[PDB]
This record gives sequence, C-alpha cells and structure tokens, in this order.
Amino acid sequence: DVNSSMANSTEGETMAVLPPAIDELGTFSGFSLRLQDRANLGMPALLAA
Amino acid sequence: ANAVKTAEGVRAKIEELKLNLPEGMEFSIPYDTAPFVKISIEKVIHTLL
Repeated sequence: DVNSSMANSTEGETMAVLPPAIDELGTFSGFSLRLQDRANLGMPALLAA
Repeated sequence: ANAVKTAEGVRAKIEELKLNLPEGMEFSIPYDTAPFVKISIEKVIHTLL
C-alpha cells in the first residue's frame, strides 16, 4: 500500500521494502556485479557501458 | 608460504592483466623457481614408481 499510494504523489523516487531476514543477507538478491574500468577507459565510457 | 602457489597466483594475475595491456608492450617472466621444484617432485615420484 505504501509503495502504490506514493507512486506519483511526489517527485522523489520512493520505495518501501521488507527488511532482510538476516542483517547481512540479500534474502532474495540473486546477483551483485561491479562493472569496473580495467583499462583506464574513463568515467563517461564506463557510464555508457 | 609455499612457492608454487604464490608463483601460480602471480602468473594468473599477470595473464589477466595482459588482456588490456597497451599496444607495443609485452610481459616477460625471465626468472622463476617454482618450475624447478615441480620438476624435482615429479622426478622423485617417478623414482618411487
């Protein structure tokens, strides 16, 4: 209800989430990945990536 | 620290780092000692057999 009600009331990106069951645990988070510049490519190119 | 594992890690890291190496440069590993210990152990295994 909180997520749906404030979908467009305010400009801010508002999202409510059920806390994790274990403090250090994604609970449903399947994968986390760091896309990093390995060749000094540059920040703009990294953001385009 | 065992020498073979450290040498194997260094070699793997260099091989990974060469993938994005600037053109006109190449990696060279002129001096190492892990190969000799690996040969020595293999020969002693052969003698045991």
